[PDB]
Amino acid sequence: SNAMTARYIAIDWGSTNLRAWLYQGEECLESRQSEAGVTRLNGRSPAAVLAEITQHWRDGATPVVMAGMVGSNVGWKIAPYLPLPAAFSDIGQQLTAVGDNIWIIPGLCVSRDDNHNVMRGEETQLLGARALAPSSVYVMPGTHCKWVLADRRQIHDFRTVLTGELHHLLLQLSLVGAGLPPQETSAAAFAAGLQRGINNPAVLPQLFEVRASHVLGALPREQVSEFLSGLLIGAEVATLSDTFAGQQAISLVAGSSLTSRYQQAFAAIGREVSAVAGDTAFQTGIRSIAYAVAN
Amino acid sequence: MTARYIAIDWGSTNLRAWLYQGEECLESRQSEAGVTRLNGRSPAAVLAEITQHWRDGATPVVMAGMVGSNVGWKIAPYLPLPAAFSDIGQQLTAVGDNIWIIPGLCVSRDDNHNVMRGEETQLLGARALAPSSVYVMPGTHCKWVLADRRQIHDFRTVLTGELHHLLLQLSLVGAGLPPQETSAAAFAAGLQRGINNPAVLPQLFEVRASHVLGALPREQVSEFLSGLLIGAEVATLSDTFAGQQAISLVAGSSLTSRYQQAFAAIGREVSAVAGDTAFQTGIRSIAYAVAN
Repeated sequence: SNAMTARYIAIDWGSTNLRAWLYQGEECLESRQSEAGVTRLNGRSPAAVLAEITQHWRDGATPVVMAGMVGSNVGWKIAPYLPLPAAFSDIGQQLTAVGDNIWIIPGLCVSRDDNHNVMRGEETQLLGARALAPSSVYVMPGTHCKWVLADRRQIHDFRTVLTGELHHLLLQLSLVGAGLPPQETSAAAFAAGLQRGINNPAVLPQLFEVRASHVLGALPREQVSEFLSGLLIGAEVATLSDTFAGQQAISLVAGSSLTSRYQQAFAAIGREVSAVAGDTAFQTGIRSIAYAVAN
Repeated sequence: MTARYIAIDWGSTNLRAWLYQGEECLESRQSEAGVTRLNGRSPAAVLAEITQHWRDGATPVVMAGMVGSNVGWKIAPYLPLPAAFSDIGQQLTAVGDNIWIIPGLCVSRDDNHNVMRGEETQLLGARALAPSSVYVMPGTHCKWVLADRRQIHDFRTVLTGELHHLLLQLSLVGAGLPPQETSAAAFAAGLQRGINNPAVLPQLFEVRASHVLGALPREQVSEFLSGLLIGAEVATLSDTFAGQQAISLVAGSSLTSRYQQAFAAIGREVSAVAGDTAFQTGIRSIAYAVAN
């Protein structure tokens, strides 16, 4: 029978935001959002919150497929990590059942002497990127950036870099950014940071120099955020690029602003990327799981 | 035969003062009136109160730290490097009669922008008490200094203490952890990981993954992270600040121990001097140059 005529509900349930979509095939019939992330439920059960946000959408036959922190230990029910290497096709065959045709997508893990790593949520965008922009290497930037090695059937390995988080920590909570004025866009400061980070993957001494540079007048006070961003992204790409080698274009999975920052970083070290929007990758990935459940 | 002087360490949140006659500390005092917590008092009034009954015509006050920053009493501009160790006591900033502020140091060239204010005074002490070509001064902001017998040539700063605190207590790494415990083993393991990964950025998240997956006890995260950051620091800078003489490590007793272990893991000798002893010997050498 034809899965494209099947209704399904896609959920992305984070620690602080909840997004829900009702789909029929590639048609998004309705979408809803709530501030009721899993650590912000304000005393309600996850089951009650899901029923509220899917009100008038449910009808017995319609599966609910959920990604993200809803399957963590602070979520509804633990969906245990799948250890790597794992087939792309394992994800959709290993869903955690929470009752009544409601399913949680598990994250992925790696556990060996030289690599301990987890992801939860990004596997769903990965599945989408595998359909939309296949590669041996996927880079998925954000607060935490995932770099993933895969072939056409299996996900082999990944690493995580705290780029967005560290930018936040350094600019807004640390002495590096203390006392700065409102921050402005600067293509030149970003480009200069990028060059500095690319040449200093062993980046630790460079962090304080961002502050000293603005104190001594070599970096305008309004351009610190942009310089810091370039430094961290540059150091990230120089650290991992030769370890995530590939003839094929890295497939870069992110929103449009951050895509173009990483494209610029990759161009400064001579690497080609194919870009796929994070939201498109998410929905294509979720859909692949919903079609398995409705098969 | 020996100099009478008053030594001040005046930080953002704390003030300490000592009356000395040569090496004899006659009296010490402390106050919560850091230069950002004056509570509407003038710095001059805070200093008058803390030096009450100590003052005479011939007794200079020598002050280090944030008192000489742009949020302090009066700016003691940074001395650009290279500078002779002896240049520091000849370029004090006067704020009043025989009251002097010690200036920090800076470097400003294409591949190095750096500042310090406070640590130069410890450095002057360490130059007398454990001379070396390389001084490492750990803390919130670790200073690594290159110098010869006469001149301070260069320095770098690593935010080891600040980054440790932020990543443990202000970020998703240490979110959800129980109270943290001492662990020689977790520190030693972090050290090995950091020494082998100076390009440390991917390793930071793996500390959190390590505890999620049961490879690192939830209560030993602080210790592992400490080893990781210190190990990465030392592997980043050791070959750049090379030298045959023992690195002169200037720190309190906890950090001294961590850094000794970090340097021993990469085969590098260390001569330790306590940071408080270094500070006092440093301030003393300046007071003696003022008294003349």
